[PDB]
Amino acid sequence: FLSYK
Amino acid sequence: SLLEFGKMILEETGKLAIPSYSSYGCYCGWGGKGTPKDATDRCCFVHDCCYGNLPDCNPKSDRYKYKRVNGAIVCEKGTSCENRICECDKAAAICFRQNLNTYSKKYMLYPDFLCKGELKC
Repeated sequence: FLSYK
Repeated sequence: SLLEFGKMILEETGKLAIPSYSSYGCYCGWGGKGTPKDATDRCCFVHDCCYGNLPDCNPKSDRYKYKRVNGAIVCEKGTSCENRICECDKAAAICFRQNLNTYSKKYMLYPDFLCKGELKC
């Protein structure tokens, strides 16, 4: 509950 | 979405995707130009290409479910999009893990202005 891209 | 992808990254790398991978190199973030800085950055480049091949979907927003069987990530059947998005994320999370030995702190908080020139997928 925590990746971008 | 970033929720599912972030979860995989933590499970596979032991690091919180944000802020660990959200500002890394030229491709781990929102940017998308220049030559990837290293292996980890190439993982993000590839992830972008994977997402770029899901025109009929909403990679960043669409929510999907996944499980872990025998210690490995398993994308179960949902919508075609949910399955494909899951696979793109799975491949990248594992890529990050496989390349942790070359993850370099110097590439964190990397300014996009240092990244220019479109690179073909």
